Amino acid sequence: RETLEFVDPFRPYQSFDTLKRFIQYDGKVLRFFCLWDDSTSLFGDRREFV
Amino acid sequence: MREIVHLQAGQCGNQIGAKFWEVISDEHGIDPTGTYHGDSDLQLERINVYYNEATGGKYVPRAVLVDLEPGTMDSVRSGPFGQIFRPDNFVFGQSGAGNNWAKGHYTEGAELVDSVLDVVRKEAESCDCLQGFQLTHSLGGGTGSGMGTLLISKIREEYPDRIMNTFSVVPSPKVSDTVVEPYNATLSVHQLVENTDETYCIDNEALYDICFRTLKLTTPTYGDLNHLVSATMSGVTTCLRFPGQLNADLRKLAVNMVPFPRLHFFMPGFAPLTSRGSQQYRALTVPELTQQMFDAKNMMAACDPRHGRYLTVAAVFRGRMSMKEVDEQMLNVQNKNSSYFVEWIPNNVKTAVCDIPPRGLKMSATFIGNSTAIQELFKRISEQFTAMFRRKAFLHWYTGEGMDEMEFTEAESNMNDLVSEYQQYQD
Amino acid sequence: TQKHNLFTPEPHYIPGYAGFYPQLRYQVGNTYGRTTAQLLTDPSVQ
Amino acid sequence: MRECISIHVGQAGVQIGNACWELYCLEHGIQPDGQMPSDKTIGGGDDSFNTFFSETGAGKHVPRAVFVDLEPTVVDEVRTGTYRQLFHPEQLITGKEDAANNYARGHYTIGKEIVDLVLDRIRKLADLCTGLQGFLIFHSFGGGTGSGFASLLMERLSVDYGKKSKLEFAIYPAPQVSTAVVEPYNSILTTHTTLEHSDCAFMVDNEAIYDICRRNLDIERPTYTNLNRLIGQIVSSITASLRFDGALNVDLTEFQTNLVPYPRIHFPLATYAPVISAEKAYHEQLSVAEITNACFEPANQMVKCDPRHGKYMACCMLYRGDVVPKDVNAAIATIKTKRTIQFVDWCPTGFKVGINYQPPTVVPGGDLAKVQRAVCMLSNTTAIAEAWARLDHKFDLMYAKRAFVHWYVGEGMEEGEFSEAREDLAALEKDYEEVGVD
Amino acid sequence: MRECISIHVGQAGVQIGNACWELYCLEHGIQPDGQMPSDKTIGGGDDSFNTFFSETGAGKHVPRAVFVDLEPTVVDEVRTGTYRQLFHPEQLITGKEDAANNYARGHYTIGKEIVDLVLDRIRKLADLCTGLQGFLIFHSFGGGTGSGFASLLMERLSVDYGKKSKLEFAIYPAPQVSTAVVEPYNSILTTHTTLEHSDCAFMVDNEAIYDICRRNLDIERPTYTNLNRLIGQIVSSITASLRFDGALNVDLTEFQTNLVPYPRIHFPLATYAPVISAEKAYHEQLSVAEITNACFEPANQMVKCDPRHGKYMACCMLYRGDVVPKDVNAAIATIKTKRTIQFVDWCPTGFKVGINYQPPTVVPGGDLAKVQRAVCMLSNTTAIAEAWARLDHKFDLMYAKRAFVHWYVGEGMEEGEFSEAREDLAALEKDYEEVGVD
Ligand SMILES: Nc1nc2c(ncn2[C@@H]2O[C@H](COP(=O)(O)OP(=O)(O)OP(=O)(O)O)[C@@H](O)[C@H]2O)c(=O)[nH]1
Ligand SMILES: Nc1nc2c(ncn2[C@@H]2O[C@H](COP(=O)(O)OP(=O)(O)OP(=O)(O)O)[C@@H](O)[C@H]2O)c(=O)[nH]1
Ligand SMILES: Nc1nc2c(ncn2[C@@H]2O[C@H](COP(=O)(O)OP(=O)(O)OP(=O)(O)O)[C@@H](O)[C@H]2O)c(=O)[nH]1
Repeated sequence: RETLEFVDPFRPYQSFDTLKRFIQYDGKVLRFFCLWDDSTSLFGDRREFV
Repeated sequence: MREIVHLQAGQCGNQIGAKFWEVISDEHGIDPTGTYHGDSDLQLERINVYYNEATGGKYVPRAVLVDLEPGTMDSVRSGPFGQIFRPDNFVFGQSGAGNNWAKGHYTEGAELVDSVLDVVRKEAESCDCLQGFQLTHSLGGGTGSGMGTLLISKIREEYPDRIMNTFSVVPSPKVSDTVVEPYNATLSVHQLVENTDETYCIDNEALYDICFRTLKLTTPTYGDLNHLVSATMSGVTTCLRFPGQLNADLRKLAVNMVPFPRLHFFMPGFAPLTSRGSQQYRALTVPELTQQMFDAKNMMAACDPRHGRYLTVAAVFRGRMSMKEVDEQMLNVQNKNSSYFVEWIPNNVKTAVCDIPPRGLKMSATFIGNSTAIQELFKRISEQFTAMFRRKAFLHWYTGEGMDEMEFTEAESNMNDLVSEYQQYQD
Repeated sequence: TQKHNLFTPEPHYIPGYAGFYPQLRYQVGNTYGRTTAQLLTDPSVQ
Repeated sequence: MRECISIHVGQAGVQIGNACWELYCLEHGIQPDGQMPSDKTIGGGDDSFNTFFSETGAGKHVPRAVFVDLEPTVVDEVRTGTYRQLFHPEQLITGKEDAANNYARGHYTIGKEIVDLVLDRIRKLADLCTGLQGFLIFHSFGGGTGSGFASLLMERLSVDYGKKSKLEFAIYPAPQVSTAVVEPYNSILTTHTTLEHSDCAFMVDNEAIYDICRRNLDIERPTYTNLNRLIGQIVSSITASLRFDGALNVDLTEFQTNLVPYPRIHFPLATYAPVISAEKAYHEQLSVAEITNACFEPANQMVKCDPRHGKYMACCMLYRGDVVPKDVNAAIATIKTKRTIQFVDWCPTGFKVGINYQPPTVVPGGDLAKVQRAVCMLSNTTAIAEAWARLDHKFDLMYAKRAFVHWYVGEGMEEGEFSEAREDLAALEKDYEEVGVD
Repeated sequence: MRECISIHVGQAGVQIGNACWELYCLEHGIQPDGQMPSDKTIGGGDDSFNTFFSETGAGKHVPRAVFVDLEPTVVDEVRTGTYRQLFHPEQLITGKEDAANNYARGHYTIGKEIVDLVLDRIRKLADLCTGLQGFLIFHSFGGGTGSGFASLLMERLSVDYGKKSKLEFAIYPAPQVSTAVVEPYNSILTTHTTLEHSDCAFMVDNEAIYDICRRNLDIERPTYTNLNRLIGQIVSSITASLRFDGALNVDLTEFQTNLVPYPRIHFPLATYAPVISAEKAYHEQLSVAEITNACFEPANQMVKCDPRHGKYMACCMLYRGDVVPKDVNAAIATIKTKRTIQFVDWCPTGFKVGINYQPPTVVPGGDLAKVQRAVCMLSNTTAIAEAWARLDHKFDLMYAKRAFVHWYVGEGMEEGEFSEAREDLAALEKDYEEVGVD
């Protein structure tokens, strides 16, 4: 009967969407300040990114 | 969008028009001053069918007032709602009537027909698209009969494309007061049948009988009679303004009621009339509504169609009803008197059900009748005309006005043709 | 009469309806929504 | 893919389409807003709604139907309803003027300037669709606006699109009840215009729908809300093949081929067997046998025809729910053993079965029962000609005394077209006869 | 399998049928709600109730009986009773008009439009049944509505179904008490119509039922409740063979074969031996001998017949409870040795025994005894012809003075049918002594 429970069609399917989250968080950017050491190389030392 | 502009005529129309309009304002709940008190959303949608907009939430009635005697307007203006009527819409003349129909049709109208045409087209251009027009007057009413016959003719070639309603009251058969009244009516009806398509037939004597029957209040006011027929007139207009699964256009109605062109004359019918204690003695049920709806006593228009047969019948039901009771009620009456209709057309009924009750009661209705009961009416006027035309009584006036007996010949001949026409179709 | 209501607090009223809307005479605005946005915003009479 | 477009013409036909869409969102669980909960079903418009709704990346299920009307009263009110946000504004095609029950006024006067508009809608619906098997048309014969406007548009959509199916559903005129005496005028006018273009015309009658209500549903005062639900269930059952699968899957194309025997006549009868009250189904049992007895019980037909006064040609049963071939094939075999049911000798087999596993659900605030096994019974019989036989003897009298002709000849027409339809009907009865003659 | 359908026609026959189902639900322990406790007996409806009730997967027992009456007072009252939830609404077929004791009024005026409905019930009960041995018809000869309606339906069920059994049970008219003088008019109408279609008719008379009450039950003031429970016990005993088993199992088919001698006369008499008040049975003992003496003691019969004035033809005994063939066969042998017991020489053997081990159960709130060994004694003798001899001299007088005929001819009949019944009755008596004479 689990085979007969397996004989039980329900026609499933799935897909996605991206618009709402885009609209929800439209025009919003986070900003952070960091650093990477380059002194490991014998030419450069340091540089800062945002 | 499709709307209606009203025409007020005759000194009888002076009273009904006031009564007819104040009921509508009361039904839609506008204060006498004119500032709408927002209470009903459906009326918040549908006064544009009849009223245009004034500043500050004031609703100009799109009706035109015409008369000759200033005192009538002043009484109308000094009424509870004279403020909601426009001095712009008050056109009148500098002459006394004497209800010589020819004077108002040839002498007095000529210098006034121009102005009334200007006002109506100004109002007509103020709105976008009409179903058409309706007119309150009397067929035997002297000044009203004179003006309307001119106006109806003029607006025929003007707008031959619109709904051209007429609301007239029949003078009392037992006594006409006016003795030249049969001349006035016979003259008018000659051009009316040419120019009209719809005509409501109302008689005061029946209204007097109704008061003796259900009003039972001994001494009424003519305004109370105006209250009754305005309610009937309002009822046929409720179907347009209100939602609910029932078909509203008079053309939706007219083609169903009018089998042949010469059929213009129609008999109204109204629904529950209640007496002294029966308000708390009546169980409101569609059966007893249907019974009272089809009561020869409840009839008020001309006279009993019992003497004749029924051509077409159309009743509009206003309130919380359903498709089934109206169907079974129609079958019951269909089986009740199967022979009393005409074998030409079975199922001669045209039912419409308005889901919106009136303000005060829940289940109501209205009926319009087209039966073989008008013969005696113009049969009555036939003897009067022939008797008075037998020896040209009261005739020197109209010859002095410029009228001749030849005109009277076709007017009755036109009427006599209707006598055979109504007879031949049924009998 | 004995019934229910309409003209719920804006935003409502998709364009197309037939009917008078209270104090619609000052539409310097353009859209159906913006008018109705202010129209129901103005029951201030009383 | 497996999709279709629905058409709703007539302020009579508009409330029923609303109810069907109201019903349709329940089995899909669609909230009135236009979106499912946070559960994942939205996409490029592909899921159980894809055959009915259009739920694109916007996430709003857009029904694939067109509401057309000419009196803005009802259409504005439903536009103030509950799902109006789902409904597309100018997909709610409205008009400002009526046809006054006049077919030709709704066929000539104003339909010209509006058909171009709706033609733009259908092609813009056509392009987005992929398979679009055909069209679903709700209309009416005695239509104040249903009759005239539908006839013109079905003429136009047939000539440009004559390669696909068109499904017709109209309330058949009540045989002895008449809300309008002009109803015969437009009705026979519609029939003669549609017979050479209409693909599958399916008719119902309200009287027996009412008669059912107080027989087994036991409601002496129902409403349209129930009436539209009953027919709304009927279209739901036939469309369940599109929504879900079954033991075998059947389609309108199979329905078209297997139902209509010969051209012209394409007018079968539908019947839903398990119409019963909630408490009745509560302490009673439903099974294939008795419901098969019920669907072939003559008083259970919504059309006032006696099958014993006619003969059967085609019979399609659409079993929806938990069923097995064993009892079904045995039951129909016993049906073939029955002597009263007189099939024509031309067809040995006339039984088209469509099995669907999905049980028919109840609707919130409804009056139906709790059905597990349901069948939609589509059949065609010769007992139908009495309806048109009733129609003609009504018409012949009235055309003889030429009532209301001034109305029609006044706004542009004549008698030849009215004459032409009567031999078309006279053909219909005579065509219905020799086919009934074996 | 082994099931049947019961019929209860008339306000007279509905209160008694109610009590039987009240009794029947007791021994099965059926709760008035419609379901058992947490214990398991439900399923596809196949257990001790499968022959009486219809307890489908819904779990609610549907009794296999139809209650039909013409006056809504009592049936609506029982529709507001205790088990009304169990009872099917339109199986409790009600009416709005009466037959006014008039046989033909219930047979011609109104019976036409109602039998079509009940036939639908019969066939829709027929389809769900499996073996359906026959029908259990409960009525009254003096039926104001029982008489006329039954005659119509009994022939209708006879013509379509002439292959299965029909069991008839009615109160016999009181030989000297008459609550209606048209009762003898309609009674003979029923008999002459039923003789050629009724399979096995059984009668009873209330006077001796009352006489028993204050003889041994010692109740000088019983009510209908006692009367209904007694006959309910009688039908329970005859149906215990269907419910339980015993040493040997017997069926109505054996009863009909082994009781009725020849065509026409099918009117044996039932009797229950252990009819004793409660307080006695505490301090005496019951055995087969004395109850056999009791059941053959002439005063213990509920029908005013002197068996010494007649001759015995058949005697069918149903020992319900703990009995052994030894004392049974020995005791009945002593009965055969009895000389006052004058059997006809035509029957060397006339004894039909059916054994059921299940002891007869008491009823809560009842007045019966605590029976372990019981018999329902079914027999037919020739001492019954006097009863019809009472009716004819009753009949011949009033017919000669043609009382109340204006009533009957007023709504549409003539005296010829009344003529037929008299030699129909006359043929009965002359037959009785002819078979009585060896
Ligand atoms: N206003 C009014 N008119 C009434 C009343 N009773 C009867 N009538 C009649 O209604 C008719 C119509 O009025 P109008 O058409 O304005 O009359 P008119 O043209 O001014 O001239 P007359 O008819 O001679 O009065 C009158 O002729 C009256 O005879 C009433 O109580 N009030
Ligand atoms: N389809 C449908 N028909 C109804 C309904 N209620 C009543 N009817 C019947 O359907 C008919 C409607 O036809 P029409 O009046 O010509 O409708 P229409 O063509 O859209 O135009 P209208 O005159 O405005 O109604 C009526 O005569 C009723 O008898 C309903 O809810 N749906
Ligand atoms: N079966 C039965 N009969 C009873 C009962 N009580 C009294 N009787 C007798 O049974 C007869 C009832 O038969 P009818 O009076 O013809 O009943 P009916 O045919 O349904 O029509 P009505 O006259 O309206 O009751 C009466 O004459 C009583 O003598 C009872 O409880 N059950």
